[PDB]
Amino acid sequence: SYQPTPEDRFTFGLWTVGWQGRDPFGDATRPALDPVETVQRLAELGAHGVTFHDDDLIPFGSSDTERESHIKRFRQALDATGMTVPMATTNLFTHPVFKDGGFTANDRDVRRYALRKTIRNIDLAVELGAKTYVAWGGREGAESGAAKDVRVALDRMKEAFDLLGEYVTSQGYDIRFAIEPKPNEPRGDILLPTVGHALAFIERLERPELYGVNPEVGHEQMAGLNFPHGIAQALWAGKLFHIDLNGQSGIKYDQDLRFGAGDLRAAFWLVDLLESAGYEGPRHFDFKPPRTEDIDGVWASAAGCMRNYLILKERAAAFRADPEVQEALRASRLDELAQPTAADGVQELLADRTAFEDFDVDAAAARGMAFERLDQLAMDHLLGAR
Amino acid sequence: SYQPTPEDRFTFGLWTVGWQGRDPFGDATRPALDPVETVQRLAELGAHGVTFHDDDLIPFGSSDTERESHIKRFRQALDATGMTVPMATTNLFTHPVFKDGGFTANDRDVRRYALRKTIRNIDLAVELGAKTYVAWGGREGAESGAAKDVRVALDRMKEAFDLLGEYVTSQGYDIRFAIEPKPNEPRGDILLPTVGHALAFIERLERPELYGVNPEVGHEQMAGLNFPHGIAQALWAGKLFHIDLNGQSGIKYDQDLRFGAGDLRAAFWLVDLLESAGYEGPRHFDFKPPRTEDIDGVWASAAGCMRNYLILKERAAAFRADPEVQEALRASRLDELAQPTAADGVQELLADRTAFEDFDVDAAAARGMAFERLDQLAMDHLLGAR
Amino acid sequence: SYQPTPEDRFTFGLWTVGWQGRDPFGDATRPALDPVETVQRLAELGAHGVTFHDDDLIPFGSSDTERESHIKRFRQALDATGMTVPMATTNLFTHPVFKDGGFTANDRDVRRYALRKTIRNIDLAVELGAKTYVAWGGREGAESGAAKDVRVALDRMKEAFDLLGEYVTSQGYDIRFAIEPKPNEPRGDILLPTVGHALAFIERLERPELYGVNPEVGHEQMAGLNFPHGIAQALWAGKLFHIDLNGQSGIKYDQDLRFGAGDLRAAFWLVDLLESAGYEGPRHFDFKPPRTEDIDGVWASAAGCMRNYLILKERAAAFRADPEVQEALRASRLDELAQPTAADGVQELLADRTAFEDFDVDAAAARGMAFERLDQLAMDHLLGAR
Amino acid sequence: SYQPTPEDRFTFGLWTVGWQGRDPFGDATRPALDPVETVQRLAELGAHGVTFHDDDLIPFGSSDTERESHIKRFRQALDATGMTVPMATTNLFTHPVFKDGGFTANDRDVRRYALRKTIRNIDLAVELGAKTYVAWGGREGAESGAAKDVRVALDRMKEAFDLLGEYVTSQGYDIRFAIEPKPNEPRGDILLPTVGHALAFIERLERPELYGVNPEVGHEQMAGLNFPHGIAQALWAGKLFHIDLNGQSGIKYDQDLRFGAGDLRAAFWLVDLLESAGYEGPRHFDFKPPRTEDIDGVWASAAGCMRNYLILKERAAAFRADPEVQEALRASRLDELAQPTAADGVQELLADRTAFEDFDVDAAAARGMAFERLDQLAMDHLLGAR
Ligand SMILES: OC[C@H]1O[C@H](O)[C@H](O)[C@@H](O)[C@@H]1O
Ligand SMILES: OC[C@H]1O[C@H](O)[C@H](O)[C@@H](O)[C@@H]1O
Ligand SMILES: OC[C@H]1O[C@H](O)[C@H](O)[C@@H](O)[C@@H]1O
Ligand SMILES: OC[C@H]1O[C@H](O)[C@H](O)[C@@H](O)[C@@H]1O
Ligand SMILES: [Mn+2]
Ligand SMILES: [Mn+2]
Ligand SMILES: [Mn+2]
Ligand SMILES: [Mn+2]
Ligand SMILES: [Mn+2]
Ligand SMILES: [Mn+2]
Ligand SMILES: [Mn+2]
Ligand SMILES: [Mn+2]
Ligand code: NA
Ligand code: NA
Ligand code: NA
Ligand code: NA
Ligand code: NA
Ligand code: NA
Ligand code: NA
Ligand code: NA
Repeated sequence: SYQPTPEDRFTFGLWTVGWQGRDPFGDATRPALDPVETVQRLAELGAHGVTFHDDDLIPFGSSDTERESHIKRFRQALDATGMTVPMATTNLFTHPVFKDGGFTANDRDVRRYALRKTIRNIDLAVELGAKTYVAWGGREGAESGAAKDVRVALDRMKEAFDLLGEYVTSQGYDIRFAIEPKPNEPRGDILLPTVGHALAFIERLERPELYGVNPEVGHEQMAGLNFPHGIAQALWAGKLFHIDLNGQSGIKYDQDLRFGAGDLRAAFWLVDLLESAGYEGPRHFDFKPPRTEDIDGVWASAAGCMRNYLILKERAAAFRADPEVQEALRASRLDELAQPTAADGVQELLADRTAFEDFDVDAAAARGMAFERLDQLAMDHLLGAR
Repeated sequence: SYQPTPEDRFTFGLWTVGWQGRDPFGDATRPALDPVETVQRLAELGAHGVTFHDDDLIPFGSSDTERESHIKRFRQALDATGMTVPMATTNLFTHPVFKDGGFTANDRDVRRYALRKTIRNIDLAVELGAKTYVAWGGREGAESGAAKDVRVALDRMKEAFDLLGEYVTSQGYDIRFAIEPKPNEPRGDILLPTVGHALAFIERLERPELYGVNPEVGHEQMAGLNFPHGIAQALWAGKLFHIDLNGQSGIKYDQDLRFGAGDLRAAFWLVDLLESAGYEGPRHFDFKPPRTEDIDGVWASAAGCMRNYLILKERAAAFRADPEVQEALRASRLDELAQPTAADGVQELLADRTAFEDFDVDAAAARGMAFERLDQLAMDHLLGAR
Repeated sequence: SYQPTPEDRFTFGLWTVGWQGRDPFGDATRPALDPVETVQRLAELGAHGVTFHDDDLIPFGSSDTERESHIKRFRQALDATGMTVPMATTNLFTHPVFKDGGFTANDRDVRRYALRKTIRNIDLAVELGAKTYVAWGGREGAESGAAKDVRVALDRMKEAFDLLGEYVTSQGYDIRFAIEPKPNEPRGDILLPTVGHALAFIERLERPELYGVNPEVGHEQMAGLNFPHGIAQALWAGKLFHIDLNGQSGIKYDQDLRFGAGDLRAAFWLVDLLESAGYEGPRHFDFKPPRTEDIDGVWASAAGCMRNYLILKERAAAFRADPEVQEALRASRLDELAQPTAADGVQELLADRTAFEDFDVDAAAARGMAFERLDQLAMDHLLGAR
Repeated sequence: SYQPTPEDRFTFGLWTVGWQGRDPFGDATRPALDPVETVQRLAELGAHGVTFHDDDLIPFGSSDTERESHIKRFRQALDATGMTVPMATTNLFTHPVFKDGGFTANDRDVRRYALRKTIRNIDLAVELGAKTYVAWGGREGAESGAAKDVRVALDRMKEAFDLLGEYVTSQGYDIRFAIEPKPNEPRGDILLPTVGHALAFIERLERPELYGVNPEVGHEQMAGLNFPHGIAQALWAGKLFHIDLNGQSGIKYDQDLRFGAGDLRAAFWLVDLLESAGYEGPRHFDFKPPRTEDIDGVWASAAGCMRNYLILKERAAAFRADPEVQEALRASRLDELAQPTAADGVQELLADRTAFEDFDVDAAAARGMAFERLDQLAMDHLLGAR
């Protein structure tokens, strides 16, 4: 039961299971993992593919010979296992040069370097099959108010993304960009801190159709937001190009717990939404096996991400298929929410005395929404106690 | 010193100083205020104008004769004092009929009522001179996951705002809408929870030019976000149609403290930004005098909102005018942030070896940003210890 | 399955199911409930008892004749159903007189009134059978820094609790006090904001044995704290005299969702802890049926509180009984945590070279904790997918 | 103006200005600092002393010869500058051996090692003059619910602290312990997460008089708590043995901004409280110069910590000395808060009809607290606009 296979589209970053366990107050607890080992182990667990930052695959500062070698061993592992690479990204955050940003660094020469580093890796991503290229502007932001003029920084961010869009267009590449929001950490405040801010920004790019979001469960939860709601807004906009699945225990540092951990009911509602919307993209885990774990715990935690998705998928499907739930949804007027409010138009609404002058507000007010009964059916289904 | 006059554009909602002090665990501590008294007292304190919900000005359920009477006394007070009404809004949250929303109520008849209630008050707002009409969807959202299908709710929200835009267009009215985000309270999660989400949503309306945001200091801070940053993004988008100024002590219930209270340095950076951007709109306070206060404390707290703005304006101006600060800004490369990254374009960037192959990442990395010295000049200016 | 009976010790405040739905932005959505109706309906659902504030049972300002009448009808309902009253409390928060506090009001005459109001209700509580008397100092605190000298306020709080302890001692009453922490709301910050602060304060009372805590799930979660951990510390101290069970969706206003809602895995770990510790007190729900609900939804939500406890109890028991979990606990050294570190004492520890000079830190470091496998067994048990 | 000198008691950890800038997503941005250089630079800035973890002063794993060398160079620098060492602590968090804790590690051999490591450094601390020995249990806690039995962990924590108290007592050392709370990070939840929880725990130690708290501004703010209030409770308990001063911008990762940054008004109220209470201990900064900074920015940020304390001290003194503020305090009944509520005792209170039967609740309720006027005087003083 609940055994993943490649059909389930589960993917993992090299940096997830490969995290050595260094944290702000601690040294590594595990050795570096060879990307080849990660591809093989994830394939054996039932994954569909892996993702990478440039610098996870090729050590920063590698010579061209070393680069080619690292790429060849990785491609051979992919080819041997049938593992795919649906997404890639750039590391614009680890090296000290990026201490004030990549695309929005105050130093212009750093901004140009950030773009060149990104473009090099776009070319590699395309060759390996990535259809989405993620940008996580983790260093874009500030600890203090005058350090960053945010309007001007947004000009530089737009310029950078427009330059990347011109590049991909000129090369004829079939790849799209996905902006991954995060509200803070490692900057005191990060630019484009939520799904909303990223969606809004995209609409001022030159070629908005080339850009979407890569929301992460834990990141929206670091702002105390409802992740399923934000995903719904991204889906409504047509912009859910990729997703990062994990867990987070509230408003704190970015934990990157395995999926299912943290806010379990939000994980349930997320899976319910992805499945009923027909999301077709990768089910990507951006998680960290806690540094308490040895390598065997790394693979257990990775397996748990997939298992939890599959359990939740089963429970959500059972919830929506239950005739008692379909009745409760009617009792709560979820069907009526889908009716247009005023397809008859403004003049007909204005002339309709049943909408105002003769509307019995007290009788309407007295009608309960029946949401608690509906939610307890949902609880029962999640818990297998339906 | 720091004496407000109407030239300063300070405005207040009737419901601010008029708050009787009822909270989730407490009865009223002050009597209801007559709108006429509020207009006169605010005028004497140096305010420029007032704002209202329909139901603050005219008691809900008033007959047409009573309505006209309430409106006439208010207009006479405005006319006598020279107080203006730059903004108005609808109460789509107090009456029990709105328990599941106005525009996104699951019951269709409630959605239609919400629109009619809004349209009636738009007509009044225009007559009184409001150029901005605020929508705060405080009841739009959910406590539980299946209660609200958010994609469908967003369809209903869009339909409602598009209907209002068709109405104002057909009447030829010179008024614009401003959506006021809030992340939660009184719903467990509110739709369009931040400035970003509201900006994003606007871009999918039929007539996006008619809609902007009315961000509130405390509301973005209820998500732990940086209010000056969010205002910067709204300004960058051309969408800061109005603002609500107040204070908030962290991630908790909506406090609506007087402006300056709560996060004082964020208040400083906000004023710095509004003044350097040339924001021309009302400086509107959406605050609650704490229920500890009697009527004399109400007016003290209102006066304090204005005084704090004026003090912060002076300090921010002194900061930006100080030659030592202008040097520190250069030292921190704020000037260089404004240079285009690659106006030379993609081919020139790709051919520029100084951007990649020959870029000395370590020398760049070693250069300090000097942000702490800059921020301590800012601190010194705020504290008057420059 | 999961049918509550009085043996399960479930109790509810009159103010829970009796909440009329007034919130900071909304009028009542339900009529007032007669306490007699609440006793009868809860008894039919399988509850064991009810709790009350003075002013829930007897309207504030009732004459002595009216008081006696309200008490008699309630006692007759209790007597008819076999419902108990294990806890009572005072309302020191609704009336405007308490706007700056009860026991720590700056006005001395208010502090004295608060004590008299409390003592009157202690006498009633004892007659009705309450063994715990809760104090929730919801108005004790401040919105601003100089309004409340906290050291002096703590002196007044101690004086009040010591006076109450002298009263109960002199009357020979068998009742204990339980302080209910909350971090904020309705005050900007509330004194004794967490379980820890309340436990600490108790140790400086004259008769500390008479005082414990009444922690509430949602209140500790309003500080982002781990409720099971705080309960563990209260149990460790011998101070878990009562508990309030509910749900909360993060760091925000006090939601008082039904138990099980909000942080579901924290609800699981809480039940696991209460059951393995042998907590014998009431399983009391301090919740609000959302104001979306009519009366039928009130009773559904109340029933859901009890059902969720019972489901979680079953899952937690199954988890701890599973041989695979008992093995995983050993693999993770939970057994070894219970061994004394150094029962051999300080001189033997200092002379033990295996504790320092000859301790192989790297071999110890390399041993994984196996916590992820353990936690995934816990997840599987919660979800019924063991 | 605002020039620190040793008389001001300012101290800094070696790890503060010595932070190399590694964060969870970034490599070091600055070179390691020699402790000798730190002592000399801080002395030149006007500091009084420095603090250390064992492993900041002596590299982990140093041979006895290397240890003695590191200690000698440091003592020579101290001796040359007149810099003191008022506090020391153990690093029980960086090495991978401590991945599940020191004193509460599930592995018993790790717990014993943690104690030996601590005892070795106590002996050094005493020699160097430390009068306070801090314990920060940053690894004590869990990411998952079954990983740590908190009651049993508290038994192990108590055992460890009792063993340390027996050791210091047997050696005759004049040193006290201070527990530094933090709610989370690097563990998902940390044991003893707040000042309150630590104060409570101390009262169950064998020799409670030997233990107090070392609260940190940012740590209490990571739980959204009021730091001045928590300090007031620690002072009220007689347990403020040391303090860590810094800044924090809300509920997020531990930022360790320079003091004054983050919540500026809380910094003001903190200084007001420390000065009026007569706190005599070190004014210790536990801060991180942001990794954006080079070495010159390190010393600017360190200097800014001290400058901000001194500015705030001046403003707080001016506030309390202002006759207008002393009148406002009376208007707000801060004087009356200091009067005993019922020194006349319980029988006299019960017989006093002015406390209940004849108390005019409405007249009392109608009296405003005048807190807003008081707080605006405080604002004016902070801003130098009095
Ligand atoms: O962009 C891919 C990844 O970059 C970094 O690893 C971020 O920490 C992570 O959240 C993001 O998903
Ligand atoms: O929309 C105007 C106002 O409506 C309500 O009063 C909200 O509480 C407030 O935040 C909003 O600004
Ligand atoms: O003290 C009993 C109750 O008083 C109030 O109703 C509080 O809101 C609640 O949290 C508390 O449990
Ligand atoms: O215990 C002294 C220090 O140990 C670590 O450096 C912690 O991060 C810090 O908060 C604490 O004060
Ligand atoms: Mn993350
Ligand atoms: Mn991610
Ligand atoms: Mn507000
Ligand atoms: Mn507002
Ligand atoms: Mn509550
Ligand atoms: Mn409660
Ligand atoms: Mn810290
Ligand atoms: Mn610290
Ligand atoms: Na590689
Ligand atoms: Na573009
Ligand atoms: Na009126
Ligand atoms: Na439109
Ligand atoms: Na009654
Ligand atoms: Na006592
Ligand atoms: Na050294
Ligand atoms: Na002891």
